[PDB]
Amino acid sequence: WNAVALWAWDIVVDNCAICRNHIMDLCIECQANQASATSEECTVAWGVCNHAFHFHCISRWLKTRQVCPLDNREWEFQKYG
Amino acid sequence: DVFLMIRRHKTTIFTDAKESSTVFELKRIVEGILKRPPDEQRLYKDDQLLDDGKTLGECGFTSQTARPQAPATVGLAFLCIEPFSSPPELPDVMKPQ
Amino acid sequence: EWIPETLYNTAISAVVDNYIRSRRDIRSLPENIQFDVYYKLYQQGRLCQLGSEFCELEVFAKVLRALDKRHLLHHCFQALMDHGVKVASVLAYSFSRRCSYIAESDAAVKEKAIQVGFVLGGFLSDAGWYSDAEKVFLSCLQLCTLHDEMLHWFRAVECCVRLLHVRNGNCKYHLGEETFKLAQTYMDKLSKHGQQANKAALYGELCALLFAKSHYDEAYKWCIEAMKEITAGLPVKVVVDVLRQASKACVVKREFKKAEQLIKHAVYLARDHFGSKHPKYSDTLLDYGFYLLNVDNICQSVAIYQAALDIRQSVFGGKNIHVATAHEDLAYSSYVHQYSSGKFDNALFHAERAIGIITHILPEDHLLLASSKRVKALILEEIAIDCHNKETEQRLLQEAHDLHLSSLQLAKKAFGEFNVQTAKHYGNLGRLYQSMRKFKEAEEMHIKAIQIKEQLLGQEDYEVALSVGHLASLYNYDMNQYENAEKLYLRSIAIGKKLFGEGYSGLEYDYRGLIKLYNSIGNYEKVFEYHNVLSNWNRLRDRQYSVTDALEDVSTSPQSTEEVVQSFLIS
Amino acid sequence: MYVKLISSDGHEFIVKREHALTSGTIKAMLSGPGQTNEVNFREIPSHVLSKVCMYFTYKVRYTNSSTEIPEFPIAPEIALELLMAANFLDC
Amino acid sequence: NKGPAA
Amino acid sequence: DEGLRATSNLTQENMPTLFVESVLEVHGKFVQLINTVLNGDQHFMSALDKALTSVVNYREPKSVCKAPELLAKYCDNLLKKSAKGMTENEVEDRLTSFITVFKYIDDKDVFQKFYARMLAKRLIHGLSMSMDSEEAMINKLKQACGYEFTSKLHRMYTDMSVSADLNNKFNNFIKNQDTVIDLGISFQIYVLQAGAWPLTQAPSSTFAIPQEL
Ligand SMILES: [Zn+2]
Ligand SMILES: [Zn+2]
Ligand SMILES: [Zn+2]
Ligand SMILES: [Zn+2]
Repeated sequence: WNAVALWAWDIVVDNCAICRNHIMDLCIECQANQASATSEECTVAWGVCNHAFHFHCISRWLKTRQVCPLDNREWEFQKYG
Repeated sequence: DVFLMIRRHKTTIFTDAKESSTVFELKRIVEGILKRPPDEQRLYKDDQLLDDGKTLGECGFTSQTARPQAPATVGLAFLCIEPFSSPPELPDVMKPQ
Repeated sequence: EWIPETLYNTAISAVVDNYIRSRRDIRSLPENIQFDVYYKLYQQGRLCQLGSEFCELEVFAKVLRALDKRHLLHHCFQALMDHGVKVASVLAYSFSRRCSYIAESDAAVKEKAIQVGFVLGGFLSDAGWYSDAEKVFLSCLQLCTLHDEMLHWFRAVECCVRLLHVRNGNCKYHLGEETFKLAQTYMDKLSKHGQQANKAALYGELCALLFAKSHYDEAYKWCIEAMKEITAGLPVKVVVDVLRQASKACVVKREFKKAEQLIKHAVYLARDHFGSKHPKYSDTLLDYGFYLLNVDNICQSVAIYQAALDIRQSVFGGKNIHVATAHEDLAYSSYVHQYSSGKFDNALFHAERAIGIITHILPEDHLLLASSKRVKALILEEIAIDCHNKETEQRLLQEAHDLHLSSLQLAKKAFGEFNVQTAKHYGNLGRLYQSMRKFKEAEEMHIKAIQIKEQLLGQEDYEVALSVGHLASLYNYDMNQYENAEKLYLRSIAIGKKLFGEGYSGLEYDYRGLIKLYNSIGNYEKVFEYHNVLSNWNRLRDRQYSVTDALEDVSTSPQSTEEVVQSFLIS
Repeated sequence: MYVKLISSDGHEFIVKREHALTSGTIKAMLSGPGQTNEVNFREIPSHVLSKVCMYFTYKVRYTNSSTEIPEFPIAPEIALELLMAANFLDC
Repeated sequence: NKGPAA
Repeated sequence: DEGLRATSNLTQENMPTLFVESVLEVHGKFVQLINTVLNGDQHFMSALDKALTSVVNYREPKSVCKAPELLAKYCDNLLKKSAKGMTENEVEDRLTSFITVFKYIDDKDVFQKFYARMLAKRLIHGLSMSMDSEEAMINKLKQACGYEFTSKLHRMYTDMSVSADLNNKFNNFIKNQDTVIDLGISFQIYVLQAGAWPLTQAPSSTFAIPQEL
């Protein structure tokens, strides 16, 4: 039985809270430098606040502030892709 | 769709009909309440009798004047339309006293 | 010498102290009396009682007719918006609510609503609350398209010219095109029925919308179209608005001679009718200082923005969007003026205020933040370079790196990938990545900034020359392939002297680049020559740089209203 | 199938049954020994009831409307008395 | 030198 | 004026193929005219490019332009394997000239929506001229138009390339569990990204497959 498949991440808000772009698409960091040589590792990461953010975006946020952008709670990763 | 009300003495029928709906068939709806023959009753918009052959859209009861917010009015006879009431007037406040 | 208080002013304070008992009967006072009662409430600091009656449209209708003391209403209106209560939002909603109630009513009552709508909508447009002025104008536009009469299309075109103005400042450019197309429907209908409506202000608004979207070829085309239909019978506010936004299109078209004759007359005409402390006058200075910013009039470009901000600050209270845009230009003007000195003390404070004002009143995804956060990020970049502590440098560069991409994403959504502003951020990122030691990413950003900005602007443009200099400054230091920068630097000086002459600020970092390029390979027959070029550079611009501002430069204008219009049009 | 409505002045407001399901108080008139069903609505005058049953036609047609719903105009003079019926009828 | 024009 | 006359006898049965060939004939002859008797003046070439922009981007009064849809259909009408009358070597030469008529499209954004949807129906059915032609198609678009123009269109390809590996990994998975698991039928899958493929539409209706799947 042939069948199509459509996949999306477990996030529901459907938007990154830092890059503001669509969560299915690349982050603003990876949509400027290389959209083909870097898109294969542009994953996302969840957290204890259940807020899946672009991995590049969340790491870039954690470079200075170690608090979740949506709600001011300490940001701890819980699952990756 | 066309919304309108009819008043004979104190009644008010909030019925709906298509923009191309005629006059003859809506009298059956009126017959369901007043229990009166459709040929005996006659309706009167702006002091003017409406023919049965012409539709609701051919007499001026179009959608923009028959909105579901402020529909057009039309009388009824077999005119003795009673006004609803006088609302309590509000002072303009901005007007000097 | 103790002049006794006027009985007019003395009686004002006599009823303000008894405001609560006589609150109802103050609204029955004449308009000249009524305004001074309210202005005294602000002066006493009783903003709550002041805001207790401006929230009504009818009360604010009488107050809006004090045309002489409009400059005091703006200062009180902004005070309420910093006080709390959203008097801009409730007035717009209340007007829009009552506007729909007279759709089936007569045109006699209806025509009063458009008159109320234009004075209120124009005031909120002046006060900067574009998000609330749009809801006012959309309501009065609806009335003009209900009963088909020759006067109704005469004011429906008057809504769309101002609807397109409250959407240019609100960064709703996507809906701006639809309003212009909707404008042409009534404009052409009026033209068919024996009335050629004046297409001067309406065509003048595209001189800013297309300018904002970097459609310089299309904006300059509409710059010519808007300038043709000007008429001496037009209102002075309408006339000066055309000249300001027509002059801006000429600056980006790399034309300087015809731009200054337009904008200087715009400054002169605005100062004459309105004055030196009017919001429309300050709106001209920001557009006028845009000319001085690009013609390397850097010394007075900061002053003209500083003068422009002080006009708005004296009239537009505290947290107002117009003050932030005035803060925005002054923040960037000090950024390029203090580049060599590094004194970005007031530059960041103006930039910090620019972020502070906008975030309170505009949504977080509004495009004006992208313009505002870009300059503050440029402030943070040069600050980290100047600071001695490396721990401070690594944090502030990342903070600037946060702002650029957040700004770039907003530009990408609203302007598309192939636009100057998106390529403008690419040039910033390339310079930023040089400080971030991401040289390979810097090379990628610079080639993006030069293959896109040059692609649509052309081979000869001011900003394209700077984008070459960013990548030319790259190969000199990090990549160390001086052969690549030899051709790149030669392009930077080439375009620099076409319009700016030898004494240009960016060319100093360009002539020094050639010597630094030549110093690596041991070349010295040009280093001695280019050292004499710097000596020529160090003197010739400073020979003609003596202190001279721009308010007395324009002075009285020998040029009249028609003397400027025809001169620009024929040439 | 048809629900009547009398007023203070005796005005008749006979309307369609399912247009009155929005307000649960009208269903209380039909419920109980009330089950056209005779109803007494004396305390609320006719002119304000001319807008109460008017809202019913606006309510039922726009239930899950694809287009944006225009606001229902409520005159400022009748604003005070109509809001009385809104709480009384839970509409 | 300093930066791009806004 | 000559361009509009070329796209005048609009044969409804073969609208897209005749459209691109007519413009190619005008462009392919006038590129010689500017070069065989005139010098290669950029002023004249700019006029030709400006003029061919006008004829291709022709809007009927109170109507949308016909250019984006026909160019989307032309690529589909040739990359489809039904027309077995030409080879991939002829495809590359034919579609290289398709770039020239593509550069005159004012609204290239709406062409992407029309092409991606047309590619979506074509690609998931397993019918195409060849897979490398699809790779070459998006390769030429990404360099002629822009890097991020074919962002979702690049992900239209490189999805069934990893589906074969995913199917083999699924075939590896089905043969490495502790028990014996059989699906009862030959199962073939290919997974799609939500933000790239236009396959969302409006799935307002649910579904419940019976026990056979
Ligand atoms: Zn992100
Ligand atoms: Zn990324
Ligand atoms: Zn969170
Ligand atoms: Zn207060």
